[PDB]
Amino acid sequence: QFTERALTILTLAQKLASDHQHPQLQPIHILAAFIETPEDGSVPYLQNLIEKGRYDYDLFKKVVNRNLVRIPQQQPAPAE
Amino acid sequence: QFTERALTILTLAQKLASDHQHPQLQPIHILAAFIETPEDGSVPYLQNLIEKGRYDYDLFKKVVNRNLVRIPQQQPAPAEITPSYALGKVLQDAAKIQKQQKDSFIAQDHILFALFNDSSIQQIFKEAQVDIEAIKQQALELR
Repeated sequence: QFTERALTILTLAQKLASDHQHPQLQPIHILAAFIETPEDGSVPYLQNLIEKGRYDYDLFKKVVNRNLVRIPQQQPAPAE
Repeated sequence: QFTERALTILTLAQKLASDHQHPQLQPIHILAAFIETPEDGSVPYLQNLIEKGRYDYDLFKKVVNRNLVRIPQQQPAPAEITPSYALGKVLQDAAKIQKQQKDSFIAQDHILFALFNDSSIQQIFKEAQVDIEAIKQQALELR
């Protein structure tokens, strides 16, 4: 399976799909989970493989958030 | 009856209606109290029952700001006419919550709960479930 770091983040993605009333877990949510928080220890978001790769981590966050807002809703029980 | 925090949130709902020139107080104004400040420490705004629960605080922020803009500008004299049955009910429900929670004073969380339990986005522009359990979890883990 997944490591404790990856499990934490995947668990978060699953949480986010249910929090957002979305019918499926999809890369939008997985990426959202991989935004995590402002802590620099967030290898997925701040000291990541993208920012040190010369690409804007804020950009990817904002696009994912635009996606999360626009995904169709379900009255929570149908989520995931 | 109320904690100082609960009184602050309710008071802000009332005074924000005065500042925004709004007539009868609505659930919208209590929601306005919730998003009254940028301080993250304000549970009603960023370290929220919404944000750490199920939904993006911005979703809710825009519900409220959209609604505050939507409500037309009134003469200052009626700007906060009355809580009416609407806020009466929220405060009474906050008291019902105290009874359920065995809490000696009304918490700002009881106001968050009671308002959220009664409330629904009034327009198609934003949607969110009143995720009662998520908001309770986050309330219970704080203070």
